[PDB]
Amino acid sequence: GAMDPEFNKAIFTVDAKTTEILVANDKACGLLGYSSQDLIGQKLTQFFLRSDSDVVEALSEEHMEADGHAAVVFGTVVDIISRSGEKIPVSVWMKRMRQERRLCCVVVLEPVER
Repeated sequence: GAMDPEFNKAIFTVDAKTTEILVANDKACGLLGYSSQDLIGQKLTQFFLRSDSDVVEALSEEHMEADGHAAVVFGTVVDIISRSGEKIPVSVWMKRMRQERRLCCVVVLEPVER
């Protein structure tokens, strides 16, 4: 409890095909305000930079979406928003690291200067 992996490691495990957050730990959940049983079935992006459109866009081709844009991005230090709304800038990095037998997309949110 003096680093990050146990301090407040925002770990969101999802599928790479359609996403859908499989489960989340007591750290990541703490970051926003969900949990493996409170955010499951939905998409992490729903609780990041605009829960209306941006979520459905960033979940597509990913990256800038338009290559060289700042409209919808979810794989870099961006400004996210929690269920309660905090619009706090954090670092986001999505990558397929698997977890069982399917390419599992993982996202780790790290508070800036925190």
